Amino acid sequence: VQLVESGGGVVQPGRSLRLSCAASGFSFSHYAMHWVRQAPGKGLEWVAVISYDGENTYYADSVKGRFSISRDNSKNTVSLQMNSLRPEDTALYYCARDRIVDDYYYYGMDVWGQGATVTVSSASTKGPSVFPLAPSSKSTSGGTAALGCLVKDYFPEPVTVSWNSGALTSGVHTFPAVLQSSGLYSLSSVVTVPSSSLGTQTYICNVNHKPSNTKVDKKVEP
Amino acid sequence: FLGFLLGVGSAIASGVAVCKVLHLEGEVNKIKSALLSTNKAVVSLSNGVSVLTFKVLDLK
Repeated sequence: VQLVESGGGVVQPGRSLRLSCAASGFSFSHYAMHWVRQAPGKGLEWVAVISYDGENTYYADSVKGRFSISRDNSKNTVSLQMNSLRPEDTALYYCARDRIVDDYYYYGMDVWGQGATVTVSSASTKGPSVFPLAPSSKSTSGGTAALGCLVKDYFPEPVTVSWNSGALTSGVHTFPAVLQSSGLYSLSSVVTVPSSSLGTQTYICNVNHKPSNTKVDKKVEP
Repeated sequence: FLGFLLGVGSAIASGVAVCKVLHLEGEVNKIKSALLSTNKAVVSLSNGVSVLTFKVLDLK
């Protein structure tokens, strides 16, 4: 049982964008398919539904006339075409399976996909620039000194930051992103390590930004 | 003599309906897991109706 969704991204207000969702593991041709969106940090919002035969489509009032739902049972896909997008449409969209099979009355969602993020902001997509927050040379001999990475000027969210490709996890703090005055995001990832370890073990942070296909490895040295 | 005035209907439509819902990918594993414990169990079918299920013979 699996619903894999695709087609997300960033799209300027007023333009169009089509989401697709492929199903595998069940008799897709007999289940009604829902589209349900969720704004960042807010609750769930029902978007649309299409019956098992594809001859009954229902849309929410806030997306009526703009969105259009379609299905293809020969390939087990559901497509949601959204044109004339407002900024309030920025959300994470799930495709979901209807609990009850082979009906014209729709009941609820029991199998949910992972979702596709749709951002409407007029700003473009920019990969992040990674700057090293290098350890101070005053650090005591003991001494528990600290270093890190500054992931600056990226859009949209999110970026994932690891250390030594995951080999370093203890004492790592990756802060939540902040929205800079430029309209782009920025965060910091800091690690506290024994001062006697500097100059002996290589410290590299790995920054990943999927929306821009950006993979950065930043080596931090004193 | 008035046998022609009555309407015609499908006698096994309910059983055929229960069969068509059992052909879905899965739904057999549902019954198998339900009957894993005892020989009788109520199972909620994918069409919503809950039906009683018996394991009348254990050959495996």
